Amino acid sequence: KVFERCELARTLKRLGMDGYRGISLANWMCLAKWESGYNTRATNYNAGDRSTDYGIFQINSRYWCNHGKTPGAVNACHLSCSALLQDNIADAVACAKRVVRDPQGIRAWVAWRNRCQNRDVRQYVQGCGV
Repeated sequence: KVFERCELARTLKRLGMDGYRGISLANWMCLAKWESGYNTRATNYNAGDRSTDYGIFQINSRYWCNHGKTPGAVNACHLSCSALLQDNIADAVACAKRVVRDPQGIRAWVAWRNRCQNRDVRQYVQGCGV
């Protein structure tokens, strides 16, 4: 499912993302836009990750979710990679919260460092009333 901008902002605010680990809602919105264009069904082979990235947040199956019942999956989020491709993003938010809790924080996403860090994230929550 592809979220309209303000729709997503409200959902993430409802899910406790604004200010989480000190990351404002604007930053999460900027991340989601460049990683997936707000589409829950997005998937890409990430050269950097040497694995496939799943959904709205482009979370990897290398460390965070188990893709295809692999007995040997790290599965830090203890979720099937498919759950991160759903229309209800509660699971994807729970898992992204987990990713930012590790030593790299928001920088764990190269796209954030590349398209959002030290820039105008304000426009993404614009007019949303969030």
